This record gives sequence, structure tokens and C-alpha cells, in this order.
Amino acid sequence: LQLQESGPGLVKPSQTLSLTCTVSGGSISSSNWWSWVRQPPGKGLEWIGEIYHSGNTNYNPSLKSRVTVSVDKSKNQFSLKLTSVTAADTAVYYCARDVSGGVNWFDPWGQGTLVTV
Amino acid sequence: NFMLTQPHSVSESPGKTVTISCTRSSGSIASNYVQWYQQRPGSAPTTVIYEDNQRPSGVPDRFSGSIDSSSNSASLTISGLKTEDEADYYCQSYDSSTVVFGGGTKLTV
Amino acid sequence: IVNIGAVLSTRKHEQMFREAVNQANKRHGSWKIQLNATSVTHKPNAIQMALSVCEDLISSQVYAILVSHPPTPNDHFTPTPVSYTAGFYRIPVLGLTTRMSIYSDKSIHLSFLRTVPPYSHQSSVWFEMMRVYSWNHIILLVSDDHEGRAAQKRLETLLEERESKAEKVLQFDPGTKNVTALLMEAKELEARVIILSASEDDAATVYRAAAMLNMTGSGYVWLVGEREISGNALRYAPDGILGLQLINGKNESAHISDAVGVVAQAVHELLEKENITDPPRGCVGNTNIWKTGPLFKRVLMSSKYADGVTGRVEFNEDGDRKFANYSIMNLQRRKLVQVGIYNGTHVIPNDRKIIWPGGETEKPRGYQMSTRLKIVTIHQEPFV
Repeated sequence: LQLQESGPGLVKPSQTLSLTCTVSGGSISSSNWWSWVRQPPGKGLEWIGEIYHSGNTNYNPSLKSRVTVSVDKSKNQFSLKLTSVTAADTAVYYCARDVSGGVNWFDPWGQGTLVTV
Repeated sequence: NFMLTQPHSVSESPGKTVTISCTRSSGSIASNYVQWYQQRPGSAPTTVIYEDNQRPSGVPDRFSGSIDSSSNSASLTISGLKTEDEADYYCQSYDSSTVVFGGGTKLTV
Repeated sequence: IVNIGAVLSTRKHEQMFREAVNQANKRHGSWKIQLNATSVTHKPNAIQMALSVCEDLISSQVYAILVSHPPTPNDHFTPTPVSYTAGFYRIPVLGLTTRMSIYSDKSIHLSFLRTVPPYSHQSSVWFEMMRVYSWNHIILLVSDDHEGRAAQKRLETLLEERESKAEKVLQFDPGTKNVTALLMEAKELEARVIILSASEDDAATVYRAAAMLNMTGSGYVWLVGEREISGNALRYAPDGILGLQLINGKNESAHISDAVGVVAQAVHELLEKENITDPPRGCVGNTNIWKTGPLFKRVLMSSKYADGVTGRVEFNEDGDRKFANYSIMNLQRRKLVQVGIYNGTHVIPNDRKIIWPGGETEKPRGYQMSTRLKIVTIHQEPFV
């Protein structure tokens, strides 16, 4: 399974990014999650949300009313929408599915997408 | 929610033992699991340590991880430093609210 | 004049209690009835705590006592010395954040009240949730203690009215780390429930059994209480288990306000009566309880005041609570989210999502039939 992330390419101020992370060699129908990792330039890393096909998803308590993620199984696709994304929301989005194990573990890590707002 | 502290930078001669400590300020990191990721310049990050007892298949046997269990800190020890080890080390942990990642440390050869 | 002392944890809680009692005094007519409160902190040594509490509160001729669990993690030593010392007389003691089943036997503690659901409500809400799942194959693991036996007895007396067979039961004993034979006993059965009633870390041990007997997946749901999803037991646990927990748990200021309001109501109700004495002072020179000791407790049971912070704070015959609330969550990739809202035979579960510890969504139907027959006979020439 491989993840190819291509973004819209528009990074104009006061916009919402919705990157398409296609899955090659794998099927959307599974018990796995698909989480987004947000990396600001010259800083650490943090988790902003995830998508799971069979229902509820937990994005973040800080931006619960600001990030909404949906998934379409037929196209093997999943998209996000950051509501009221500020000018400081310029970062890198990476799509990593999961590791089952016994706890959360992001592996493998996709190439992600680059947005410079 | 909580935060994790990491040293700003480290320097060590190649072929030596390098120890990186990631401390948890709030609570106690003794029951939940922690992991150690590695990021190359211009490439996607790659995990190096999981479950603090083993390593992913294909990773060098030099890398080792342990939990202090006293100061609520996780120690990553790498023996026999090499030029290929020049990368960024991150410590990641999870809780019942969110999942947090460490600031990161870089070693200079 | 009257006074109502209490035993709190921190000085901030003492200031909150002072503000609450001042507000309560500001309420009502306050005619010939003034209630100034006093407080005292905790101590490490239980003997010192008991001696200090008697010599301080008893000497002040109090009419009620409030006790709360100290901020130290785990353990349950909070009410026992105060309850035993104040249990010599009949001055009632009000619990604040002490949920344990040992304080339900009125023979042991003959004067003890609280407003927190004991763990009998745990089994009651378990039965309430299970009445609608339509499985009728109850099997549970119980630690050999007071809490586990009480929970199992509550489950049995809840199923006695419904007239249903609760399959079998497992007893893994307390303070053990090698429990797998019980898992093999529960391996072959038509009862597809892994209901658990353990003592914290002990559950973790049998939790490891879940990782050893490979029974988790595509069935065998789990049901645990609030104390079984705290500490290492939560960490060494599989996802998909229903995270039952008691809801406004670690909140005391609202509980303090409710307690002072109900105490004031009870005092005002009791004041309009015949001649009333005062509890003795000294902790040394008095060995007799006052005449109307249990009368205050009895009138306190029948005191209802559904206006403080929450719903009807009603005391039943046992004296624990009635009509409380429960929020049952689930461990769906950790991050417990409430899925069930309970208030007493009126469950209104959240429809966020339902996930079972098998990576699926459909409720595992707990039934097996088998056509394996075991004929037996003795030989008989024309027939056998």
C-alpha cells in the first residue's frame, strides 16, 4: 500500500485546503484509520485529525468546529476542510493511515503535500 | 493534554554512544506507550523505536530505547555513531485526549 | 446558634465552603438560626486524624459533619477514621466523593450518608443496558472482595425479577497475575460477554489474558466499570471496550453546595419539633448519645431538594442516592467518547457511533447451537 498526496495547489490567503491522498495497491474498505499530520516550518509536529470509514471521527478538541474530514470509499479518497483557516495555517499536511498494534503508531509516513499560505 | 521537553542540540564523535532524553512534564509516562521517530532532511519521517522494547524490521541493532520510570523520561541510546545517523529524532506519546510529539533533537558529527 | 463543621482537602476548598455557607445564610429567613462553619485538614497518621477530629469538632458541639476524599491518589482511608469516631454518637456524616461498597452495610457504619452512586448502581446500569441488547447470556469475572461480591449479588437480584439464566461466573481471586484457566472455561460457551468486575491492576492481568487466549475479535464484547478504566488497567487494555464511567465525577463545589443546601433544609425542618438537646463536647467525659440521634438521620432521608445544582437529590432506604446520572463511553482507538446517557430506567444513548472490540460495527449475536450429540448405551444382543 502506497499513499500519493496531491493538493489543490492554491495557497492564497483566507482559503481552505483539501488535499487528495490517493491509495495505490490498497482498498479503502478496511478497519484502518487515516490521520493527518500537520508540520509547521521550523517547528515540531502535531496531530490535527483523522478519518475512519464506519462513522465517528475525532479531529481535535481545540478545533472541533474548525476541521471536518470526510471519506469516499468508491474513489478510495478522503478529504479535509479547515473552517476559517487563518493566515498562520501555512504548514505541510501528511496522510498516514495507521498501525493496528495496541496503540496509535503512524507507519509508514506518506510524502504529504506542501501549502504556503 | 501535556508537553514533552527535548534537548536543543547534541554533539558526539562518530563511533560513540549517544543518549537522548525526552521528558514528560505533566503526569507519569510509565503505563502508556511512547515511540521514537526519525526524519531525514527533505524526506518523510521514519520510525526507529516502538513499544520501547524492540525495533522495526530492517532498522540497525545499534538503536535502543528504554524508560527511566523515575523522572518520567524516555532514553534513546545509539551505539557506534556513524555519518549516516545525521537526522532529526522525535519522541511521540499518546493520552486519552490527544497525541503529542516531541520538539526534536539534532546531533552534529 | 448552631455550627456545622467539615473536613476538606485544601484551603481553597475551605474558602469555597465559607462562601457557600455565607450564601446559604443569606438565603431563607435566617430567623433565630445562624450556622457558622469550621474546617480542618487531613493528616497522614489515621490515629492523629481521629484524635484531632474528635477533640476539635466534638468540642464545638456540631450538628453535622462533611468528609471528602483527600487529593492523594488511590486508596480509600478517607471516611473510615472519621466515620468510626463520629459513629460512637449518632451525628450524621455526609460523604462527598467516596464511592465504595464497604460503606453500605448499616450494621458496620450505623451513621453515614453521602450523595454519590455506591457501585451497586454500576450493576444496576449494567442490567439496564443489557435489558435492551437482547442477549440473555450473562457471564462475568468477579474479584473475591466486598465490591465484586456486592456487584455480582446486585446483578443476580436484578436478573431474579426478570427470571433469566446468567450462564456462569468466573472468580479470578484478588492480587493475582496468572489467570488463564478461567479464560479457557469461558472459551467454550454460548455466552458471548466478557463483563468484568475486577480491582484495578487485577483487571490488567486478565487483560493480558485477552492478549494470550486470542478470544478478542468478531464478538465477545467487554463491560467494565469506572474504576477498571483508570491506571495501568486503562493502558494495558484493548480498544472497543465500553468505557462506563460515572458522570460530574471529580467535582465537589457543586456537591458541596448541594450538601449544604440539603443540610440547611433538614436543620430547618428539625427545628420545628419538641425539645432538642445538643451533642456532647469533650471526647472524654461523655459516653452516652443524645436522645434524638437517629431522628435527625431519619428526617434527613426524607429531605428532597431538587434545586441546588442538579436533579432530584433523593435518598433511598440505603442512603446512597437516587436518580443520579451515568455516562457510558467506549474505547474507540482510545479517547473515550460518551455513547450512553443514563438517569434510571430511562436510557437515552448517544448515536455517535457503536464499535465493538473486534474492529466491526454490527452487534455480535451471542448464540451457538451445535449438533454434537453424545449418545450412551449398554449392550443388548437383539438391539445393541
